[PDB]
Amino acid sequence: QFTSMLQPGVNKFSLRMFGSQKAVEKEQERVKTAGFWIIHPYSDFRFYWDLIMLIMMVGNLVIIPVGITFFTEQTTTPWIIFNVASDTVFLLDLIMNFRTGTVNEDSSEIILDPKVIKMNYLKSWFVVDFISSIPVDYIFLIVEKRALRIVRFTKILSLLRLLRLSRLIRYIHQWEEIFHMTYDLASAVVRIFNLIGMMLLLCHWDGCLQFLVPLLQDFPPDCWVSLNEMVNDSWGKQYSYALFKAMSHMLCIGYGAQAPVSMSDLWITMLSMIVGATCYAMFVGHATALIQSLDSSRRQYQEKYKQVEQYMSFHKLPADMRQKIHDYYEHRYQGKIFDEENILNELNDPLREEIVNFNCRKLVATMPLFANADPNFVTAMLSKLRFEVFQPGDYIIREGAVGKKMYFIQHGVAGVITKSSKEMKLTDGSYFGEICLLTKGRRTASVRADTYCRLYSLSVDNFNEVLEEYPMM
Amino acid sequence: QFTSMLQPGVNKFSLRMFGSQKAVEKEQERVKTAGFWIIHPYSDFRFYWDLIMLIMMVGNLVIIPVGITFFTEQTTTPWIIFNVASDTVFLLDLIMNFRTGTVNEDSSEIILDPKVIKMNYLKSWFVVDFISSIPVDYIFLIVEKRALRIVRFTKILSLLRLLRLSRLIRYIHQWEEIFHMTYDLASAVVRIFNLIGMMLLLCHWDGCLQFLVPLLQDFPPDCWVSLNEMVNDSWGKQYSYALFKAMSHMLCIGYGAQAPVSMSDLWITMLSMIVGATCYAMFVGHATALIQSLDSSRRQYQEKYKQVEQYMSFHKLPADMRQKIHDYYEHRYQGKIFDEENILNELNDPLREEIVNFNCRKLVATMPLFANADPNFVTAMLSKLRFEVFQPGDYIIREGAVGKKMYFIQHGVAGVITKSSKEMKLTDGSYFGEICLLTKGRRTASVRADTYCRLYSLSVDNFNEVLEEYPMM
Amino acid sequence: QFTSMLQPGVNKFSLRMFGSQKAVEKEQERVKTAGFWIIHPYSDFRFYWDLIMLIMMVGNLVIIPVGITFFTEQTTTPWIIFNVASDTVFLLDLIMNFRTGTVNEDSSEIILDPKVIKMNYLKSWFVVDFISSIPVDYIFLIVEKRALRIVRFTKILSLLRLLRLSRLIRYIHQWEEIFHMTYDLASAVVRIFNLIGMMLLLCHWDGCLQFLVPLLQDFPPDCWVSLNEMVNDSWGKQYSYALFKAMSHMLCIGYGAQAPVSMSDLWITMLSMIVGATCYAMFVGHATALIQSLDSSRRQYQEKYKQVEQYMSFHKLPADMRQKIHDYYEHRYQGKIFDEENILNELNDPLREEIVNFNCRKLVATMPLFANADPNFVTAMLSKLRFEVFQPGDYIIREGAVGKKMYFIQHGVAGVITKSSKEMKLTDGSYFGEICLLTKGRRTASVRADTYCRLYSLSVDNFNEVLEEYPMM
Amino acid sequence: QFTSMLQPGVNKFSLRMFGSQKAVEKEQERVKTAGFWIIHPYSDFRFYWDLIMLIMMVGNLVIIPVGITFFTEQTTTPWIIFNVASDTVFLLDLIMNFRTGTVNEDSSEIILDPKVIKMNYLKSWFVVDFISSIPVDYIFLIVEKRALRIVRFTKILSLLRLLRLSRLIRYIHQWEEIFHMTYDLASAVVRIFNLIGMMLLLCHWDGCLQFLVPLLQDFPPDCWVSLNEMVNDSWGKQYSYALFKAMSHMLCIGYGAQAPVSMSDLWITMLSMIVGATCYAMFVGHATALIQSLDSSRRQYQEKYKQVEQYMSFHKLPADMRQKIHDYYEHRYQGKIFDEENILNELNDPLREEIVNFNCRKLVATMPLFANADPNFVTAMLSKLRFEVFQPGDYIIREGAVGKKMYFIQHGVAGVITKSSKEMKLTDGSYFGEICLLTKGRRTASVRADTYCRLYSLSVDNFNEVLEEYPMM
Ligand SMILES: COc1cc2c(cc1OC)CC(=O)N(CCCN(C)C[C@H]1Cc3cc(OC)c(OC)cc31)CC2
Ligand SMILES: CC(C)CCC[C@@H](C)[C@H]1CC[C@H]2[C@@H]3CC=C4C[C@@H](O)CC[C@]4(C)[C@H]3CC[C@]12C
Ligand SMILES: CC(C)CCC[C@@H](C)[C@H]1CC[C@H]2[C@@H]3CC=C4C[C@@H](O)CC[C@]4(C)[C@H]3CC[C@]12C
Ligand SMILES: CC(C)CCC[C@@H](C)[C@H]1CC[C@H]2[C@@H]3CC=C4C[C@@H](O)CC[C@]4(C)[C@H]3CC[C@]12C
Ligand SMILES: CC(C)CCC[C@@H](C)[C@H]1CC[C@H]2[C@@H]3CC=C4C[C@@H](O)CC[C@]4(C)[C@H]3CC[C@]12C
Repeated sequence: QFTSMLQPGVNKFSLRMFGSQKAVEKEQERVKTAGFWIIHPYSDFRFYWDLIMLIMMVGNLVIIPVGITFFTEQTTTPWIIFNVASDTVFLLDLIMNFRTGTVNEDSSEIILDPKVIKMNYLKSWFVVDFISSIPVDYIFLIVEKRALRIVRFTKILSLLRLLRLSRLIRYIHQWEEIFHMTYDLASAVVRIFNLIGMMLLLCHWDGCLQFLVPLLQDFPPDCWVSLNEMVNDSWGKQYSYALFKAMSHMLCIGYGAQAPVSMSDLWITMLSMIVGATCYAMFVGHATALIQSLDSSRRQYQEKYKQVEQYMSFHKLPADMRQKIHDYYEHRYQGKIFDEENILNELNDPLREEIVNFNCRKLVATMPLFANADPNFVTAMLSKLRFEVFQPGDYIIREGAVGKKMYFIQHGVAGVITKSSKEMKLTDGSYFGEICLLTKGRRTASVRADTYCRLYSLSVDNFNEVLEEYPMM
Repeated sequence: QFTSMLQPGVNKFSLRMFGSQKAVEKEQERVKTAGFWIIHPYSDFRFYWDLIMLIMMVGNLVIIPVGITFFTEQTTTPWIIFNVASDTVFLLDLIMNFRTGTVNEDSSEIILDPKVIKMNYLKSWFVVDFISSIPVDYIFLIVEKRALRIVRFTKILSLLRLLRLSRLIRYIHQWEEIFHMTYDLASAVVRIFNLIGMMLLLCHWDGCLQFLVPLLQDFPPDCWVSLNEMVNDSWGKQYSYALFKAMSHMLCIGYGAQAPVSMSDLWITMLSMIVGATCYAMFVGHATALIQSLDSSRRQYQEKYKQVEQYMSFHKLPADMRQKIHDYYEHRYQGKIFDEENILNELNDPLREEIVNFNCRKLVATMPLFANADPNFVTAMLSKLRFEVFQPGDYIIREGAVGKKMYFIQHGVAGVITKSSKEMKLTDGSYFGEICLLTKGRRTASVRADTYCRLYSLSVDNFNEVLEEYPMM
Repeated sequence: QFTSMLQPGVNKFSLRMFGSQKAVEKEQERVKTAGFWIIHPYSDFRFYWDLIMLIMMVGNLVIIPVGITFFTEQTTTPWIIFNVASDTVFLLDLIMNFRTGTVNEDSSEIILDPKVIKMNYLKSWFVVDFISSIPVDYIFLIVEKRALRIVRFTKILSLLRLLRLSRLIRYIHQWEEIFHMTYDLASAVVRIFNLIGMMLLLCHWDGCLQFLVPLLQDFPPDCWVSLNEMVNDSWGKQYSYALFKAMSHMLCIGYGAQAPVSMSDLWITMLSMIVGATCYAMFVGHATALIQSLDSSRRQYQEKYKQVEQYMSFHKLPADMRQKIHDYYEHRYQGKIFDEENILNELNDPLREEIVNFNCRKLVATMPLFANADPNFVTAMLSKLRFEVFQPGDYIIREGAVGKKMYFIQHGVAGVITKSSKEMKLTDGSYFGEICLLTKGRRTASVRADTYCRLYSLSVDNFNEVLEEYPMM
Repeated sequence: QFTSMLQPGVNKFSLRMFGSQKAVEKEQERVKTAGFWIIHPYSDFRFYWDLIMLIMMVGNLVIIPVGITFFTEQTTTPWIIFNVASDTVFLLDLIMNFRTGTVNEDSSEIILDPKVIKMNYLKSWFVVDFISSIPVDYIFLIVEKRALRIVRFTKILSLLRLLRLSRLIRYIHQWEEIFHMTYDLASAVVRIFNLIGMMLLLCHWDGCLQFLVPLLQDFPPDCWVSLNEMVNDSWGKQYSYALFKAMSHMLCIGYGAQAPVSMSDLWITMLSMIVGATCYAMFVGHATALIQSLDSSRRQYQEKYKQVEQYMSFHKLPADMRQKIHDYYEHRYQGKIFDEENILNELNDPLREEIVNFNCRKLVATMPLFANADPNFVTAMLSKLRFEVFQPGDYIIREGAVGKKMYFIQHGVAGVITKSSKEMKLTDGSYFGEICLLTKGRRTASVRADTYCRLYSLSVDNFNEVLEEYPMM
């Protein structure tokens, strides 16, 4: 199964990235050119290793800053097992990254193990990854073995293990893009969550820095730790007030107790103020983009109607006409912005036929002429039907006018006013204007909408074009 | 009338959601399939019950947090009548929700009482609604009947009645969507008001939490209540300073008196800081969307002219030509962005005829050829007329050029320069270029705009097409 | 001249609102129907009275709050002359508003003095305007003439003169709309300035309220004035610290000295915090809209190229082809988003001819065939020319291919590779492909761009269409 | 080389601004009309002088405010060499600006030395530039030579050298526009960086002002310097706390130590609060524009699909059909918004042919009819091919239907269901519907997609049109 895990298995993502099985099976074979040493970027092992690393790299980036800053002994047996075990998992990841193909913009997944992948990692992120993976602090401690300066350096050297933020950022970005293909995550929701994670991590690290700079200076008499008398407090009361102090600078509220007296404090407060304000300005920006994208369809309709109001304003249309047009837009588009012609053009011939049959088949089927027609012909006619809304009192057809189009009534109560009978109120499902299909003369009756009336109009020219394609009918 | 209230009555919303009466009367009959136990989501009873619940659920969500936090006795007769009466109204609502059809995306309103509605509520919000409706606090008090721990639990158990926020949020969203169909509320104004309501409610609850966590700990010596000496103050001075403290953290101003000394305070301040900053970031985001949507039409014109400036920049047009084009855009579009062809195409044949007659009928009626024509023919010609603005000094028609279009003058003072008379200044309402309609030769006079001149041009080809449809004229 | 001032004079705004002189002179006559009692909303008297009122209403809204709050005696002779003189100017304005026509959306300017204007003001803003104009404080003082309560009421009654904010807001909105027609003020710059004015005015009034509520309570012992010992300080040190306190709550910085001890202070601080945060959220929103509209043209190009990158990504085009396409877009559109077809269609026939002659006349004039042609024919051909950019190495024409288009070279160095001579490098202004105009055969030479090459192509079909219109040439 | 440096050399910017070499060489000659006294705005000397000035003007605008405010003696030999040397470089720049051509909107680069450039600088920025370049402070000191008032004026007079901000702003804007042509810098990234530079500079200057106003008043007893006892502290502890105080007002956090007691402090704090809040509101605005422009392509796709959802909602399509359409959009556009017709129309004939050959040549080449065709004919057919995605189960071709289009299969497994054989599963690269090219009859087999199936369809009409152009084939 080792070859199977290292190879991109047939999944919804694979079949949507590479075209189809025969394409996925071609890529699986391309990996089999190198042996036991090539992992595909989309491989499930890369998926499983990346899910193991991301849990480990959030835990390390939350436990490691607290362990150096708020605990005096980091050479104790539990902290050496934790830092060696994490460093081993991270060092394996560096070896695996040398043998994992890299997705490439405008190309395939670089896969040649000797130079395509090994010489791209070395020229790119190998150093940041080497410094984070290696236990520099333990190497210095072993080489060096006046101890208090040694303990102060080890604490600074063990924060080179926070460069794993490079891998957490890179791995999250790689798998978020794979998930965007696999699912349709809203871009704004994915982006705001990456910042909320980055803001929480930076607030944790700023809280730790606010106690590390005072700790690495032996708690100077003007440091907040000494001034608030929290040098001897428990790690919880030291961490909670350091996070409180760092969150307060970030959301820019105020301070822990008082304004910074010392120069290490005045500068570490200013770094946490600049980091905090930039993160909040970005959160207000990400929040604005999420809020704009939630109401995009309703905002786009309002921008469409406002332009209709500007047309009416330019032509100075009377207020009565301006309300007839507002009532038409409310009852024609129903608050919905869509382009039927563009949306229908994008759809394939089978999906267009299904949408047209659901919308128009019932009404056309009732008409006697289309009842006995071949389903192929009816489907051609159904495409021709155009949707038209007539407001109350409007004359859909006027007596004595040339008849260029017949109407199928989807909804609304119309009324056929004539000279002989003068009383015929057609309702939902009824058809009018039928005679105007092969006579090419003049309409004998006038139909007036008596309520809004949503109708489907087939123009005599369009009927002829579909009729030309099917000669018998 | 019980059947009538439970059934969706013929209203502007019903006739705009379901197509028309015969459709509304069909739905009213669909409800009559189940008896006395089915309420339509659009029913007026659902409207009236939801208006009763929303007033009750704002009152309960404002009175209930204050009653538990700032008043020691909640077993007094007035607070038991208030909490039993509200719990009865809320419990009825749970029974009614089991028998109310649920609007469904992509479908009808689920209406079958036995499983379509009952088994969807149980699998969805029944629990949150059961916990909020039941008086858990009173059930615990009755079962349990060392009392101080009992009073502290009852206070936490009586805040499970704040889960009614689920119903206030769901009911407000259901009826705001019904109102959006019933009226055209701006999406941004509706969304900002839902946040201002949610921000005010969260600020009220954070103020109460800031006194409840200290109260449930017997006012510990480091709590703000004890430090500011407000343990024995009136409920007004305790509530006002707790709201002041919670609003200050939310708008991120500062603190009530000093930075939090205790760990319950440092953590409850940090929760109110994170809740407050996220609510304000969302208010700055909702404010940006309201401000962008108020000036959408003016912003869209500026983006249209900026593109004209970019065309002029690419072609490096001289500054004099760039000002002639700016003056044309000011006097043609008048600061208004609209697409006449798209806006006219959307309108039905009667509304298009009305807009065209108001804009063009007066001018065409003056012309002698169109004066005696059948109103049907004139309406066809009026559609052909195209609107054209000629700047001062422009030559609308040049002598000796082939004549392909005649001009009707809506506004502006033109002037007919010829060789014989050489002085004829036509003004508003005048027509020129008329001879170029059936001669198909060359123009004998040159007309120069002497002011901006808004004219309507009928091309000889368009005159022929309308003339082809009406043979006699 | 009294009739002339009350009548809308022929100005750039009048001639752009009403169509032209004969339309403006028609409106001037419509005003002359009522006598000495009708002022047109666009009248210059309305302009001059509104410029007098706006200076007076900013001065009153800045001097009047300070005079009541920071000065004990407002019955002194200088403050009675100032408040009577301002009240007289404001009372005249109420009389004039009864006789000024009101611009109406979807209509003309309501002008009938007896009911169209008088009964619309009474039903609209007469009350707010009556309360602001009348000296209620002086009427109460005269009627009432235990004095300390009288002085406290008069101070509250004299703040009903701050309702003139209604007129400043209405007059600024009326004249900003008139200026938008008169000039093209950016909407965002006009809107941000209205808020900066409203924010400065609300900050001034919040500063005064922070000292008025303590003053109207005889400086209670817990008020900030008494706690900071500023009861007996000069009006400058009392106003400056009250503005500092109100600006600090508004920009949400902190407090003047300490968090509010009293309940009048805790509530007046909370009102100034909610007013301040809403104004700042709106300033961040107006700033976002100004910043987005400054770079609209550059942002729109980036959105256009990003879509080209998405087309290339979907088709998985090789990285080399992706760079050829990026270089084409840089050298064809030059970072400019414009639609030549839409921008040209909007322009009138004279402006289109001028832009086409400047862009193309020099190059076409050099060609021998078009040199002797009638300027009418050349102008028709110049419209047909299409702009095309060929990248270095591209083959503009290939030997042996059917010739459907000739090329005029605007810029770039091409090269004619043939079999006989095989060396001819054409440069700026040169024409190639000329033989392919009346032969309808095959090209004998292949022209390869040797640098980018911006050329104008005239298709043989387009040459024939212009040639069809002019038979002799 | 002096003439060469002053002349616009042939560079990527020059060849993209002026059309090509022959155009650049024409401009180089236009400069040679004036002698040794005309520098082109795009000249490399202007580039090199502007890069020298910008380093010098950032250094002066950072060192000069600190030198006046935090150092008592500015007449010392090192500060006189620094201020004379910088003033000499700045005075040369004023002389050079008199002889450098100015880029002009809508025109060429003003180049005539006597009046085009000299009389435009004098009427524009000569004064601000003269006041900044001249050492006013030293001129006053020499003329004047009771000394403490002289030292206080000199400190105010030496801040007229901060008007060089005019040149830093103008030079940065000129060279950022030149770089935008030279490279495609994102507008949002360039604009946010100009603000981060302006915010850092204003925060530096506000920190210095907070100590200069107290210094110029002899450290009054209520000034923060005296109250925090920092009058005698080192320049580092005075500057660091003044910057801390000014950054705190700007990001609106709080204060250095306490709220301002004196009136110089209450007003200098209010100026730094208004300057700081306006800069942060602009940073939140620039951050919103950068964040919106990073995800423009993904946001635009979501707005396109939301409109498809609104079309489906208006027609009330069943939920099953709504999921077939969502799956089509995911597998047709693949999350990418692009307009193939618009993107292809913009590209030149060679780039369109290359994109079409890469996308379609392999599949068409396999077909036997197109295998022996002339490459010219195949390229014409390849343009006709249209891309179509058929979902699983869809019938691409139905037996007995008239055949109007043949299909080339790019990806997916189809299946040819017939009556005779009834089993033929075509895969990637296969072609079906071929017989429907010259028969004009009815299809004998029905092909059903058995997986998504991305195919290229050539319509019989389009095949005929390309076949009409090439008669032999
Ligand atoms: C961060 O601040 C700096 C910014 C910059 C540079 C240095 C900086 O450090 C002070 C480098 C530089 O000069 N260029 C880039 C050098 C690359 N070349 C290709 C562009 C430059 C060289 C040249 C020459 C030109 O004359 C034709 C010209 O057109 C005006 C433009 C240019 C501008 C950016
Ligand atoms: C809800 C719909 C619109 C889909 C949106 C998907 C969202 C909710 C998902 C997709 C990927 C997710 C992210 C994946 C990984 C991380 C990194 C971690 O350190 C913090 C959480 C964070 C940032 C997740 C937050 C939630 C997330 C952004
Ligand atoms: C003014 C025009 C554009 C129409 C806009 C309608 C606005 C003003 C209306 C429509 C529905 C209304 C909301 C309905 C119910 C609630 C919940 C309540 O707890 C707070 C107020 C709030 C949130 C209302 C605020 C105002 C509101 C949003
Ligand atoms: C600079 C270009 C884009 C044109 C923009 C015009 C701007 C600068 C002008 C037009 C009208 C002006 C406003 C007119 C009247 C007032 C009310 C006053 O109490 C404060 C200033 C304020 C709000 C002005 C600010 C500047 C303003 C908004
Ligand atoms: C990264 C891609 C998108 C290109 C963007 C270019 C950006 C990073 C470059 C282009 C020009 C640059 C600016 C040029 C000059 C200055 C003035 C200086 O006082 C502060 C930095 C600042 C403001 C630079 C910041 C970075 C900058 C804005």
